[PDB]
Amino acid sequence: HKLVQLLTTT
Amino acid sequence: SHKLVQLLTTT
Amino acid sequence: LSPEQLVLTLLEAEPPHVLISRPSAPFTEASMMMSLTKLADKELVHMISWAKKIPGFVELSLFDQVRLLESSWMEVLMMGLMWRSIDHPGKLIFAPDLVLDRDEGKSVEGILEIFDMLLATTSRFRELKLQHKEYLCVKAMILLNSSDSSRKLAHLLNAVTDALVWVIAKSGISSQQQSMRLANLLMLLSHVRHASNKGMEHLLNMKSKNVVPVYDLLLEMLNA
Amino acid sequence: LSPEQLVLTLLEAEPPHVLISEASMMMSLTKLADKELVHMISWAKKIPGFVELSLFDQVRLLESSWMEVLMMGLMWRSIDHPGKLIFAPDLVLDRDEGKSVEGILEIFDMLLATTSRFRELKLQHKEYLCVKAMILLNSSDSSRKLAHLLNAVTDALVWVIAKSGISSQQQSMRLANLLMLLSHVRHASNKGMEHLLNMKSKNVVPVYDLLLEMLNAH
Ligand SMILES: N#C[C@@H](Cc1ccc(O)cc1)c1ccc(O)cc1
Ligand SMILES: N#C[C@@H](Cc1ccc(O)cc1)c1ccc(O)cc1
Repeated sequence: HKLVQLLTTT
Repeated sequence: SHKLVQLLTTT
Repeated sequence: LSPEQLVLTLLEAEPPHVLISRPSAPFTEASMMMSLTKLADKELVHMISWAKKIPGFVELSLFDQVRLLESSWMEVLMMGLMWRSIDHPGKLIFAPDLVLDRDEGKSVEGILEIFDMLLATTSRFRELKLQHKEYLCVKAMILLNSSDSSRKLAHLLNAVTDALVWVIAKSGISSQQQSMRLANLLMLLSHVRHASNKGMEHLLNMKSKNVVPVYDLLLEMLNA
Repeated sequence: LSPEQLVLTLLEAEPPHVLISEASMMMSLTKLADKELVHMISWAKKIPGFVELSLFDQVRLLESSWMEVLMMGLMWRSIDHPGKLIFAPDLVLDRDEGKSVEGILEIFDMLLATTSRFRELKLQHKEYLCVKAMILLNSSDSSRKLAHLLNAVTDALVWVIAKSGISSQQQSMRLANLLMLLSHVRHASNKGMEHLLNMKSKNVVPVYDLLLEMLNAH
């Protein structure tokens, strides 16, 4: 979850 | 086990 | 796009050094584990930003981007550690104020073995006189080699490989010596990877033993 | 030795073809690995220089690298047989057969995919010879002899590629592509070792003494 956040919404 | 050493030291 | 431009992109994309302070008291198992895991968690945030600056990476499938980072992260951390350490023989330069000795490994059961492997592999890179622009390419190769998106990934790995070949060629050594140097560098990728495997095993065991703090990103990446 | 003459020595060192002669698949595989380990020791002793290493170093290299060496051999035997793992003439397995034991499909998929990468690179026999030796010698006075031997085998690989006549650029690219594929062979071997250690800890697969010795090092 956190990895996908940093990859896509940062 | 000591089959590796046996095979390393014989033919 | 040109090998020079790719190298300059990687140079610019280099993460800032993460600052962590040495504990006030001599290291305990808890304080050593806290220091190294806090550092790893902060460096993982920066690693994700770095990966997104590698030309092409963001055009892979999200699932491919995830798999590569999940596969490679401890290897990438360890390659960075070895590079930070190459100018300071005998030391592992985890951070500017986190400079550890083979012997400070004694604070955590089983971690001295990991420190010895990292110090030894660092010494191999030091003897090879690894250069900054070679390091940049090799660190990117670690990520991209860890695994339409599949074709794009092959293309990106070839581009970085071509860049390393170009870097070595700028050194002006003979064709045969350029090939030997490329092979000597890449044969260390399995030694860094070995250290990663042993580090990951150790950290998983520590998570079992209840010594790893609640750092969200790290735990996600550890669990896979 | 010239690189050509070193490669011929590795060609001469090659082990014989080995035949095995659910539970049955796992027994066949562990029986095969035990037989192949006997021939692997012979092979290593025919690598020029190896027997002049310390006995300690000879033992640690074989203990470290054996599953990687078995898997590199399997990939070579399988290269011209898409979809199949040619363990032996009488042990040809596919991923369907792998599904029959928990954890084996993953391994077979990894082996098949890495084989497929070698097939796409059109790996050559003499390239295989050099990389299999390199796997052994690069595994985790004697120290200097080992570094010399690994350098010699590396030089031979560079020479094999040089003999293909492809461009100098393309030679460097090919060298890198082959060497990068070996961390994939090593991953597969880590997964296989893990699986076999679990099988041994459960007493699910038979007691073959050399295999057990070589597993116990891990
Ligand atoms: N060595 C080491 C670290 C991992 C690490 C490596 C490089 C970095 O830049 C930051 C952290 C470690 C931590 C906990 C363990 O249980 C085992 C190993
Ligand atoms: N794959 C596979 C084999 C090992 C193997 C690899 C190559 C050979 O030439 C012979 C045997 C295996 C055996 C038991 C396990 O529990 C898991 C994997």
